[PDB]
Amino acid sequence: DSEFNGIEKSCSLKGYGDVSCITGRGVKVKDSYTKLVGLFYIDTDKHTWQNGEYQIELELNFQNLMDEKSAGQDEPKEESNLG
Amino acid sequence: MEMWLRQAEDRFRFPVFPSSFSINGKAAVNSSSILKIGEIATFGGVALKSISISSFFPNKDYTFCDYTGFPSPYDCVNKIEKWMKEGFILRFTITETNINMEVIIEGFSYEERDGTRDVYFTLDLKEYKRIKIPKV
Repeated sequence: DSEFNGIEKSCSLKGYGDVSCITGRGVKVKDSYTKLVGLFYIDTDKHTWQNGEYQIELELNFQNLMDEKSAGQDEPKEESNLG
Repeated sequence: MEMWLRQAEDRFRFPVFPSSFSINGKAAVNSSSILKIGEIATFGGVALKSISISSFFPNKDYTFCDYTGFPSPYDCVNKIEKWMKEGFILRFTITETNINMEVIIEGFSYEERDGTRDVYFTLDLKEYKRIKIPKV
């Protein structure tokens, strides 16, 4: 079951961010038409400083759609009365 | 003032002195932009001078001509055209100024436009510099 491989979905993004967007971290991109958020993993990054402006270029790999509100709906498990 | 174009001992003097003459010179400047300070520039070298002449070759002995004994208009045209064709290195001088240098001909245009059979022309010249190859 490990050897199967499915369809690959990717994104190539250029925009403004901070120095925290580097290879090996997860990022979130919002879809404009449906207002849905998806989770991506960063595969390649590049930061440039020139002429007083700073831009980033990322190569993103799609993981899954972020669940509206909470997927498993984790609630803080507390007793009704503390004492 | 007089105007001469000479190729070794072969010399030609213009029969009608032009209404004006101008010399153009430029220098190259290299620009860079450094973060948070702005633009900077450095000297990069000087370019070659250029000069353009407009006048006519007369078909008769006028009162305002520089001298007497000049050739026919098309003789002058043929001589200058041959010089431009072979790419000769010539010497161009205007007396009573600081203009005395070696040049090469870039363009030559001539025309007739009235009932006098005079030939109007325009001549473009460019400064010439020889390259020095070092040896040991």
